[PDB]
Amino acid sequence: TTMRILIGLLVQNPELATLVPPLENLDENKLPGLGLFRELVNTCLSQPGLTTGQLLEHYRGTNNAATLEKLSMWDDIADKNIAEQTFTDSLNHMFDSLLELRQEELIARERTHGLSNEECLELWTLNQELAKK
Amino acid sequence: LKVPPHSIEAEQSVLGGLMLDNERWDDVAERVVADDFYTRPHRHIFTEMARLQESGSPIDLITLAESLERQGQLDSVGGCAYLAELSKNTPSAANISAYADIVRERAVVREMISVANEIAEAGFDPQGRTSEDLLDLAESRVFKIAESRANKDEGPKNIADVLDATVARIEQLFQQPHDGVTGVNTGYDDLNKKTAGLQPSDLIIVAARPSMGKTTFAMNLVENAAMLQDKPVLIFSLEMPSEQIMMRSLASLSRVDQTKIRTGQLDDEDWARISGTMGILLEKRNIYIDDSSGLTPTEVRSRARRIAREHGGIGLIMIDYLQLMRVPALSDNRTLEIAEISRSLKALAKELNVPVVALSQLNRSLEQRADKRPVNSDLRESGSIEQDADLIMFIYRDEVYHENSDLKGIAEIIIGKQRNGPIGTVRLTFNGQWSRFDNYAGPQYDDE
Amino acid sequence: LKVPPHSIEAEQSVLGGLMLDNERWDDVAERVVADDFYTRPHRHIFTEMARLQESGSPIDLITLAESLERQGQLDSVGGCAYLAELSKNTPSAANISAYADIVRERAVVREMISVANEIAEAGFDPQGRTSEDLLDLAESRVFKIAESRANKDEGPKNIADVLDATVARIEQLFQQPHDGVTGVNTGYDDLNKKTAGLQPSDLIIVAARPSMGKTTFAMNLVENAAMLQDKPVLIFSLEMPSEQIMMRSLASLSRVDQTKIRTGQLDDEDWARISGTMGILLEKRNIYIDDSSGLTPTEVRSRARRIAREHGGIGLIMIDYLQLMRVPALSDNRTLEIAEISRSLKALAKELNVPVVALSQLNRSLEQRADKRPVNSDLRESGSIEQDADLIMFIYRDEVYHENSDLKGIAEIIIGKQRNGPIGTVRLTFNGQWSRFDNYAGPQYDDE
DNA sequence: TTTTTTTTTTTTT
Ligand SMILES: Nc1ncnc2c1ncn2[C@@H]1O[C@H](COP(=O)(O)OP(=O)(O)O)[C@@H](O)[C@H]1O
Ligand code: ALF
Ligand SMILES: [Mg+2]
Repeated sequence: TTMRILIGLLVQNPELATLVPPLENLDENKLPGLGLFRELVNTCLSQPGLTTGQLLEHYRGTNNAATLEKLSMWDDIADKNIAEQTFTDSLNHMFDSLLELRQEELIARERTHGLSNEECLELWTLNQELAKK
Repeated sequence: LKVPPHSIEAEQSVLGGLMLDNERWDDVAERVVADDFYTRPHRHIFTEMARLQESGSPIDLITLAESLERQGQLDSVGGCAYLAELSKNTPSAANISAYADIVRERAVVREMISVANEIAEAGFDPQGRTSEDLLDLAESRVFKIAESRANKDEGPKNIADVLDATVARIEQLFQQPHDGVTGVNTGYDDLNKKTAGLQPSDLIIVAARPSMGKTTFAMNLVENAAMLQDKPVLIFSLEMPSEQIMMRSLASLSRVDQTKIRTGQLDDEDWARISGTMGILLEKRNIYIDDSSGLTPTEVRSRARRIAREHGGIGLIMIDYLQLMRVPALSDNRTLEIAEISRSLKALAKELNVPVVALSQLNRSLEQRADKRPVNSDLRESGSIEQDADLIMFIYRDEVYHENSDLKGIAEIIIGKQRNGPIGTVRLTFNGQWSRFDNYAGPQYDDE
Repeated sequence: LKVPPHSIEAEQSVLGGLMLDNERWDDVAERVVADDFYTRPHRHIFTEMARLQESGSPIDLITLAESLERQGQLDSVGGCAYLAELSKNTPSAANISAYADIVRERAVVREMISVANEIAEAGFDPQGRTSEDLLDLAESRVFKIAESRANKDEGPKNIADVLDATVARIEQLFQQPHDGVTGVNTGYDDLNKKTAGLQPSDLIIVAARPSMGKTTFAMNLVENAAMLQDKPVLIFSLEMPSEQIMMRSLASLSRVDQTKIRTGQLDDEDWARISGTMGILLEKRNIYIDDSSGLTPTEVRSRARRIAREHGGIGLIMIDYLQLMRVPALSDNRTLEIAEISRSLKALAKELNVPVVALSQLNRSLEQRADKRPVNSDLRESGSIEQDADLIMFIYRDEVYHENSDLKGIAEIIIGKQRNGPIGTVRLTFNGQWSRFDNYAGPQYDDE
């Protein structure tokens, strides 16, 4: 899935959490496991420059630490630039996923009580951006 | 139940990656094939996209779905929904190389496991197959895997890689105080001047008229190669028994006329001189010999490999002579038989990185010409012999042909062909009584 | 549950033979060792005998029981009762050679199975080992099995052995020839050297073009074997009546021009010779000849077994010839029909432990080539004839194809395959008038 | 899978 790579990259590469844009704006219910995803970024922001051990130390006693270590062992990448690029691609995947969800909500709005010219172009423009990426 | 090795996640990565990107196709086609996929649905999908790519058409969900539908494999793989999920799952095609290598590794181990099962089944139930049959079958299966794995990076290397390898070799040669003679010393300084020793991976050919100088000269090369080196030298005497050539060699190293040696007289005055030479040979243990009349290229390759992987590399190989080797399959045509033998000998030299000396006979067309000096075209059952040879030496003695000759006892080696180096002639004195060739210390002529 | 292959009877028979005869313990020890068995107690017993031989004490029931009792192994091996039973199973100590070979064969098969099991273990759980490690491990194991066999004809002879053989044979030759033969006599001394006689359990083959002495040669072998032994010999003449076969034998043994016998234009001297021959044959009375036509592998087995049981074994079996037998079940694919026939004969040969001589024809492609000497690929409908054969002899007579050839009345026996010993050419004199072959007493040209 | 008979092109002695 898309989540396992994301968490695996983050645990293996704690320095990636610094360059993560905020996620609290969108509800975490949309994507499973996204609630802790922003929390890890918040922990990194509160304590910039932390090793993987420090990141795992904060949640040594948590019940989700097993998944973090398991994904860390999985898909081990020696290259760091590739990991950064992959995380960017994975993060880019989430951004359009949020846009797709917004498009779906707009489509439901369309099928509920139609659309007007302003609503049509708004959803229509949103589709182009989603299609472009 | 032991699940056969495979990585579905790795596979789902490459199919999804190839979905997103078409340019990286060659990056995966060189690494994996349809069969290597563990699941039949993946095999069918790989086959379908290969047909799509070979047609010069783009790869996309519509095309792949359409292609599978025409061939009826759309439902067998899962249908349109299954393909859509595969495309969506893969984030990007950046890491498709490692995934492909992993898939190839899984397939190879899967093949190895099946081979292990296959060999085990045969052992349990010989079904009339002898232990040799099982030994041969296992050896073939191991070889087939080894050769399949052999071609990994065989491709059009760029010049930058080629240049770096070459300059390293040149610097190696320059540093080593070889001072000429990069290969095995021939023992004759004049010959080494033009040849610089017998280079590795070469196919040297010594040719002459019947009973002219062939086995005498070739044995001298073998003796010198053994004396001036520390690597075993192999001899294939398909024409005459090992007892006779050893006797000839003992005379050559002792400089005592054969005469009595053939009869078997251990005369004290001479036996003292030869005494010690057997001691020198015994301590060195540098020479291996196998007449085994009527060999085939495969048998020669098998025996050579065993010697190489037992004492460590080879120093030289001698064949006496080329025309006596037989290829069972290509028996109807003699021309093709010689081409197969010549090509095989060149391959063996490359494989073991050791000079290979082969002897050949000439044609009767030589006598017709006024000037009875051999040329490349005089080889017998020839044509393919002179294409693959890296160095060709003809043994000529004008004394035999013209009794009124100035070359009395002075043989001359004519370098008919040399791929890397000049050609010419070198004069050597011929000691028939001792069956030996010696450096021409007398007034030497100059090549035209 | 697959039980590893073994041979309990061979183990028991070998142990008993060793207990009876001690001078042959060295031969058994060299061929097989203690670890070559399948049952641990038998391995313990073999260790006991090896220890006794190292100390030099005689090996027998009393000594074996004493050593086992002192070491506490007497109860492990079932006590002295089983020690006596081990010899009771063994018929004689002379036949220990075959049983030891079976034990070695089972040991090799067991080792192969273990190596195959190890290969599967490593592949199933890589533990991190790279494919190279697995391949290198597999290659090393295969070489161990292939090389841990001893035997002979396994490679090129080195120098030290060659020099000793050269000097040793030179010294012996000028004093005496010292011919060994030491084989199941075929009657021709020159042929015993290259074959060591007709070894039991083999499947010998004789092939040649029509009217080349194929039946003449086989009959000579049958006659010579009959005189030089006491076991009965059997003949299956599917082509010629018993009368014609007997007429040739009378001409051959008595050295009388067979044209006179056929036409009845004999005289008193010839009648005297024939009468002498008939007296000798009736004195022995150990040749059985069947002229039934179109037999089947079942029929020959039933008849051969019946003759053996009535008179206690067969010393030789001759069939004339292979392609004439019939298998109604597989009466659509000739290739499969011949394959079944050849397999059945080999099974019968080992089942009775008696050499089986079968004749065969050759294709017409031989006559197309410039060199008309047969090769193993010329056997007619040779689906599996070459595979099952343990020894193949071809009969050639250059006088047939060349009136002016200097080899008038000279027949060459070309050995195209053999389990032990070399392969070469044996010359003989062919006296067609008497339907006989004779030793080539003339100048023994060196074979190239 | 094997044995048979007909064409046409090459290479060698
Ligand atoms: N009186 C004779 N003089 C000369 N040659 C003979 C005489 N009798 C038989 N032969 C030869 O002996 C050969 C034996 O042939 P045969 O063994 O029947 O052939 P095949 O190898 O098919 O069994 C024949 O080719 C025949 O020419
Ligand atoms: F004469 Al034949 F086989 F050809 F016995
Ligand atoms: Mg016959």
